[PDB]
This record gives sequence, structure tokens and C-alpha cells, in this order.
Amino acid sequence: KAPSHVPFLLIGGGTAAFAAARSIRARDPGARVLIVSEDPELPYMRPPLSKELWFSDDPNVTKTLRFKQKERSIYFQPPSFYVSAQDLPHIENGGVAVLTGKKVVQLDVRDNMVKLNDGSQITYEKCLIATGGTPRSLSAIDRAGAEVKSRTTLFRKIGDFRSLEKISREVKSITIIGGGFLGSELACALGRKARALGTEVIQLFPEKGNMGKILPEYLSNWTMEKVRREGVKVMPNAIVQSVGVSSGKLLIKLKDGRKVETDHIVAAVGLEPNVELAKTGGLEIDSDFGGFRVNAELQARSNIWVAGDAACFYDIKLGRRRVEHHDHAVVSGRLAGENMTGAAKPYWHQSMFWSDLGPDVGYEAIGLVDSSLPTVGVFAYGKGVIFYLRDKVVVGIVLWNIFNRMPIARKIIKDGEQHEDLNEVAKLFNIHVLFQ
Ligand SMILES: Cc1cc2nc3c(=O)[nH]c(=O)nc-3n(C[C@H](O)[C@H](O)[C@H](O)COP(=O)(O)OP(=O)(O)OC[C@H]3O[C@@H](n4cnc5c(N)ncnc54)[C@H](O)[C@@H]3O)c2cc1C
Ligand SMILES: Cc1cc(N)c2cc(F)ccc2n1
Repeated sequence: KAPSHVPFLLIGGGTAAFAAARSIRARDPGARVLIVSEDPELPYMRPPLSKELWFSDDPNVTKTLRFKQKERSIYFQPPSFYVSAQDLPHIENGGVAVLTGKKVVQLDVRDNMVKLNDGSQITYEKCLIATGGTPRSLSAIDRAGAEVKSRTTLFRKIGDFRSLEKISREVKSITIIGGGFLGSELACALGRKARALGTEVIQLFPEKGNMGKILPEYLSNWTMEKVRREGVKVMPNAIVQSVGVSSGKLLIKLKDGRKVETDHIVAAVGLEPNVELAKTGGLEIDSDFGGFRVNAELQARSNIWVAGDAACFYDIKLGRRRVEHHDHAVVSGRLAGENMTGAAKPYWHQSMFWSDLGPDVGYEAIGLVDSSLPTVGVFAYGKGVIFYLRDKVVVGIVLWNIFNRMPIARKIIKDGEQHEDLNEVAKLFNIHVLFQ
């Protein structure tokens, strides 16, 4: 199936890879691009797996994988957009092929060659590593035994959505471990499903409130109350000590003495970059942020770039970073595709992210957003803007229930001005003052 040589080889078939393939085809007409994906699915976007796909009025949404934004599919393109790998060398004006169900297990940088899990070898001229990451798991779950492990979900892929959606219709109690984006969005989604069926949803995490690492405490606490009003039993300040099976149910023991009985656990406790290929490829990994260490142009070696969740890159403006946003995979993937066709451009356009936690909670963010940084919040906590500061300069912004204003927030961070009155800057977001 796979040819012996391809001009453009993209390792991994996710958001960053697809954005790169589209970018290469737009900058190099007739280009021949091969995506190698270990998943059986064609490239698709993940955000709907924790949001729109759970709020669809169509009960066949699990099969169609379409959602209302305007209806559209979770796949970036239908199969008709792609050509087969076997035909990729011969088709006139080239195309984009995806070799599904295949994993790159060896990378030879000196010879511009990869080896697949089935023994196949492919040489390339330009290569992109866009392997993303794998969900982390709790140490308490790893030591819990096979039964507990079989009743614990790591949420990332289409299969995880389908398996958890089926569970929410079969069991009475689901527990989410994790207070970040994924845990909070799944809590609101499972909470909506539970209100109609009369079932239970629990979310526990060690922080004082949802999104405690991202939002200031006062806004994290406000968010926790909104999640609770979606039908979720939220347990902050919860550290899992052990997990076992008791009378057929899962028993979660917390360090503080509390105990939670439930039927199924969803672990949403972060992501580990997929850097397996750094060993054979002799590629540098970043010990501080994780991931493949690349420069401002997302380049690792002469013919190898890295994009997406797995790329630790140099931001000429904000310093060295690694970002795990959908839009960042798109932006970095497209940038890598342009540099794979001679652009030599540095990461410059700042990617944004967003989150929706029910009807009354939606926010957008950009730049360095971290609750450890000093923050200034200007609210009208219905609507407002939170500025994240470093050396008296705005390095990140969170827009709370403010939409269609991201270009303004992007300009403020790019300009790097020293603002003496952030209340005037809040007027740019139609806000007419909390500190942390
Ligand atoms: C449920 C969910 C909801 C999200 N919601 C949001 C949101 O609302 N807003 C937001 O900004 N971000 C969101 N994100 C984050 C966003 O989806 C990620 O930042 C984005 O998918 C990262 O793109 P990627 O290409 O770097 O990685 P991935 O999408 O993970 O793609 C990597 C692909 O490469 C495959 N692969 C790995 N190693 C190999 C190998 N050796 N050989 C072959 N294939 C390999 C992996 O199987 C995977 O298929 C969400 C993520 C999830 C999981
Ligand atoms: C930056 C970001 C934003 C989100 N809304 C998000 C949601 C998820 F479910 C998982 C990861 C996420 N990462």
C-alpha cells in the first residue's frame, strides 16, 4: 500500500498534520503528501467530542458524527478529498493520502527514512512530526487492578466518546477525575445527559475549584458553581489515595478520609507528548516543557519539523513554550507546511483557545494564560476580561463571555505596551476591578 518514497511525509493524522497537508497543497500545487496515522480514522477535530456531539438533538449523532455549530461533520474532509497511498505517486497533480492503521516506529534522520510497525520503509524529502500526545493516568488507577482499569476511561478519541456515551445510558453513577478543561466540559455534558435520565455525575479534583490552574481563584470558584448547577456533584480539594471494587461498584478513597462510590471513572488528568521517535531519530526533547525541542520556525533538523501538542518551540515574543490547543495545532501545522515548502517563517500569529461549560459559561483565551501569573480582572462575573501580566506587560488575556473580539486581544499582546490603566484597555472589549 505505502509507496517507497514520498515528497512530504506527515507522521500522525490529527489536527496539526491535516493543517500542514492543506498548507503544503496550497503553497506547492501538485504536491504529493502522505499522512501516516496509527488511528483507523481519517483526520478529525476533537473539541466536539466533549461538547457539541453531546448536545445534539439527533439521537443518531454517535453514528453520523455530525453536529450543529449550521451542521457539519467532525472530519476535516470527507474521504473523497483524499487519494490512496498506492496511487499517490501516479495521480496527476498529486493529492493527499492517509495510511490508516499504521504507526511509525523508527525514524532515520541521516537517511530521511521511517520504518512502520509492519516492517515497511518509506523515504521522504520533507517530514513533519505531528504525533500529539497520550492521556496521562493516575498512579492510584495503575495499582488498582484489571477490573478497575477496565472500568476507567481515558478520553481522547472517537472511540472514547462512543464508549462513554454508551456507559452514560447503562450505569447510574459516573465520576470524573480532573478539574481542567476536559474534566469540566465532560461534567457539563454528562450532567445534561444525567438530568434527563435521573442519573449521577461526580467531578473531583485536588484544586479549590474548576480550572484552578488557568483562572484566578474568584473566577474558578464562580465556574465551579456553574458546573454544579448543570447537575454535577463537584468535590474540590480531593486527592485520590486509592481505588478499589466494593460490592460490584468502584470505591474511590480520598486522602482526607472521604469516600465516593460510583459505577465508572473518567480520568482527565492531562497529556503526555508522544516523543517515542526521538530515541531512534536522535532528536532533542525539552526537559522543562516536554516534547520535541524545535526553533521559532518549528524545525528540528534540516528536513524535519514538528507541530501541534508535541512541539516545544521558541516564541520570539513570549519565550519557549509548548501549547496544546486545537487552534495551535492548526496554526503551527500550517506554518510547518509553509516552511516545508521554503517559507522559513517564525511562529508569529498567536493561536487562541476557547471553552464552553454550559449555556452561561463560554470564554476565549490567548497568550500565556496561567493562574500563577499576576492577573487583573475587569468585569461588568457575567462578562469581563482578565489580563495576565509579566514585567508590567500583558502576556495573556481571557475573555469571559465576550466574543468576536479576539483580534483586539491579539493586538494588545503583540504590541507589548506598558499600560498604566487597564480599565481603559477593558473599554476596547465593551466593558464599562479584581486583583490576584
Ligand atoms: C476531547 C477533546 C476536546 C478538546 N477541546 C478543545 C477545545 O475546545 N479547544 C481547544 O483549543 N483545544 C481542545 N482540545 C485540544 C486539541 O484537540 C488538541 O490541541 C489537538 O487535537 C492537538 O493536535 P495534534 O495534531 O497536535 O494532535 P492529535 O490530535 O493528538 O493527533 C496526533 C495523532 O497522531 C497519532 N500518532 C501518534 N504517534 C504516532 C506514530 N508514531 N505514528 C503514527 N501516528 C501516530 C495519534 O494517534 C493521533 O492520531 C481538545 C482535545 C480533546 C481530546
Ligand atoms: C486549551 C483547551 C481548551 C479546551 N476547551 C479543551 C477541552 C478539552 F476537552 C480538552 C482540552 C482542551 N484544551
